[PDB]
Amino acid sequence: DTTVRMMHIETDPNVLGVWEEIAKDFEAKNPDIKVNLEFLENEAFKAKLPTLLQSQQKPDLFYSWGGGNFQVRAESGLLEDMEGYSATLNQELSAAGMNAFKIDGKQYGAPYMVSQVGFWYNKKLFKQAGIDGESIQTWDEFLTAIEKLKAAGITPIAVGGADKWPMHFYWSYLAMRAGGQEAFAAAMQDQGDGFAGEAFVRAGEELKRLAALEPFQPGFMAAGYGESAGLFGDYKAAIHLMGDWDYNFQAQQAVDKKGVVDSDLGFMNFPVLKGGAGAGSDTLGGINGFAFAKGAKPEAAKWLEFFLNENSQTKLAEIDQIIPVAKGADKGLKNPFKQKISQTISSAQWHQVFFDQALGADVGGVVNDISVGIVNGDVTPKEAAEQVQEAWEMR
Ligand SMILES: O[C@@H]1[C@@H](O)[C@H](O[C@@H]2[C@@H](O)[C@H](O[C@@H]3[C@@H](O)[C@H](O)OC[C@H]3O)OC[C@H]2O)OC[C@H]1O
Repeated sequence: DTTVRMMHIETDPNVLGVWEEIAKDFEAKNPDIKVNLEFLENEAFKAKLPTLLQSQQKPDLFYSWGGGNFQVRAESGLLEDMEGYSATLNQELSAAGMNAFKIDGKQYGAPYMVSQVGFWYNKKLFKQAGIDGESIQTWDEFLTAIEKLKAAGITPIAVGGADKWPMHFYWSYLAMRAGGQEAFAAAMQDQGDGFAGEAFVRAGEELKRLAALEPFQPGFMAAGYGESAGLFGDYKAAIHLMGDWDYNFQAQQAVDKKGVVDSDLGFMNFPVLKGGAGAGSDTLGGINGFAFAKGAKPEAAKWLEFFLNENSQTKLAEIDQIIPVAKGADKGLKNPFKQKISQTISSAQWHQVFFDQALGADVGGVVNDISVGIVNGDVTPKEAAEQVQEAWEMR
């Protein structure tokens, strides 16, 4: 007998019940392979992973956003090439998802889900304030909605400021809308002014403009994602900029365990910006998966083949958690919120990975720091953009 160890960040009880049913089924079909799921909370996982990967405590598999840390971990010899065990994975999963985890002919991981960040909103609170959420197409319209919400005495936005990344979604999206894919491409290459360019300065300027409306909950800087999601679920804030995993999370974090119910819930894409080079269809999100740590056993790929299979992924789409990567599992996307989000992801010409993840722990950490820093007045838009660029050039 051998044990496959998979480290993950999932907290949802319905997701874990599905994962455990899949593991139980796999263990019956593979009597010599056991599966151990190892939970570590998102923030703790990101901070502790570097130590874990250099140690004897490392698992076979661990959750991954791809992006910058994945590239450096692969180059540093911290991952295991499973190309010789990837045939079924390649047959059952999206080609793009598989390619996100492949480098230099080496398959270092496999995809689990794709996601979109957008504005979840409360239709009940919007109606109270006089706002038609389906009519918010522009950033100026969004800001007008913020003012209306404030006028009605409703906290406009819930944000998990303590964790930083929930605020970075604003800076990132504004940069995307101002500059388009081309400004971002130049910035990654450090061409011209790079990340210190006009679109990134504009992003901070517009973030500062939002912040000046005081749209967040009191104490937002001490709030993590869980608190922010709870506030939205408890009808105490009208808007939550977040990935699509929030649907189930806001319900779990609500005191009533239901949150904003479907009749009261809306979702909108990030709006467009006047004079911007970006399109409203461009999406921020990503392709998340599981990476193989150096030393991973072949049985880990056998587990992954089954865990990421069509039937498995169909269940996870049916419980409204993920937009799947397994071929055919999109049949599980019956919920209209998730069905629409899946079409946006598919139609997106630019599908950008979360900036913090695209840039790696250091430079992404700077983006996270400057997002809350702009809001708090620590740095100006210009200083913020310059910091990102300088850290990126050194990387
Ligand atoms: O760097 C962030 C990255 O941390 C973020 O990761 C999300 C993750 O938050 C989400 O998990 C939720 C848990 O945090 C929570 O404790 O329980 C509910 C979970 O849904 O899973 C999706 C990941 O992508 O993504 C955005 C990056 O900028």
